[PDB]
Amino acid sequence: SKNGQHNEIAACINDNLMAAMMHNKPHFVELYLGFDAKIYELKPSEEV
Amino acid sequence: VAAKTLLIENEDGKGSTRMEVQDFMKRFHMHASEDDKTGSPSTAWGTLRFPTKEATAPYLRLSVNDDPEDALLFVKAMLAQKYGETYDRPSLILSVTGGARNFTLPPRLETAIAKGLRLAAQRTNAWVVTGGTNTGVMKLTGQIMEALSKTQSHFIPPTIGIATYGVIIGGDDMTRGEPPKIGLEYEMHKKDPPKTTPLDDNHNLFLLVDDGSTNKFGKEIKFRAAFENAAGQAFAAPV
Ligand SMILES: Nc1ncnc2c1ncn2[C@@H]1O[C@H](COP(=O)(O)OP(=O)(O)OC[C@H]2O[C@@H](O)[C@H](O)[C@@H]2O)[C@@H](O)[C@H]1O
Repeated sequence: SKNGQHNEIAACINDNLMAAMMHNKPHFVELYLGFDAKIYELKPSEEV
Repeated sequence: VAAKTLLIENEDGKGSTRMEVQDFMKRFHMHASEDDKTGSPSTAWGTLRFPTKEATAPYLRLSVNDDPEDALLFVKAMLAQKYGETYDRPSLILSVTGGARNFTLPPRLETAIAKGLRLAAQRTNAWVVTGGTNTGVMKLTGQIMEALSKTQSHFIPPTIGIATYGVIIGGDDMTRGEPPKIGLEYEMHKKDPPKTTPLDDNHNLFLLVDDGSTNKFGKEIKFRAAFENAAGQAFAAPV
C-alpha cells in the first residue's frame, strides 16, 4: 500500500477472505477489512 | 420577518450601537470589472437557503482591498444578532486548506484524517475556515461538520467559506435583487456559462472576495490569512 499498488490486492483479498473464512482465522479477517475488503463480492469454490 | 438592525461591537470595549441594515454595509465594496480599482459599493449580502438544510447561511461579497476586521465585525455582529451578546467565544481558529478538484485519496487514510479532524473539531469547539466550494477536502470537512452539527448543543460553531467571487455559479442570481436578499434560494444544479463550481451547503457563512476577474483563481488568499490573523488577535486564540 505504501508503494502504490492496489489492483493486485483487490484481486487477491476476496479469495483471501474466502479461504480465511474457510480455514477459521479471525485476525486475518480483522486485518483484511479496512483495506477495501468488499464482503459482498465473495465467490465460492464450486458451482451450484 | 427580517432583522433590520445589527448589534456590532466597538473596537476597544464591549459592544457598540445597533446600526441599521442600510447602515454599516458601505465599507464592503465590489468590482464591476477588472479594470476598476476603487470600485462600487457591493449591495450583495444576506442569507442563502440550500436544499435539504433546515437552517440558512449568511453570505457577503467583499472587495480584495477591503478591511478583514470589518468582515470579522460582520461575523461578530451576526453571532450577536443570532445567539445574543452572551455567545461562546472561540479558543481555536482551525483553518483547513487543500486541493479542490485534484483530491484523490485511499479510503483508509481518508477515514483516518476524518476521524482525527472529527475528534479535533469535537474536543476543540473551533471555528473552521475552509474554501467555500463543494469539491474535495472542503466537501469532506463540510461532511465532518455536518456529522458533528446534528447534536451541536446550543452554540453551533460557524464554518466560514471564503471563496473568490466570479467562480461561483449562483453568484449572478445572488447579486441581482434587493440588498438584504434574505430569502435567496441557491441552485446547485444551475448551469451558468463562464463558471463551473458551486458552493457547499454545509458551510455556515460565506465570504466572496471580488477582484473583478472571472474564472481566475487565487484572489481569496491574503484576505483569508489576514482575516484569520485578525480573529487570532481579536479573540486571543491560536490559528
Ligand atoms: N477553491 C477552488 N474550487 C474549485 N476549483 C478550484 C479552486 N481552486 C483552484 N481550482 C481549480 O481547480 C483545479 C484543481 O486544483 P487543486 O490543486 O485541486 O486545488 P488548488 O489549486 O490547490 O486550490 C487551492 C485552493 O483551495 C483552498 O484550499 C485554498 O484556499 C486555495 O485557494 C486547479 O487547476 C484550479 O484551476
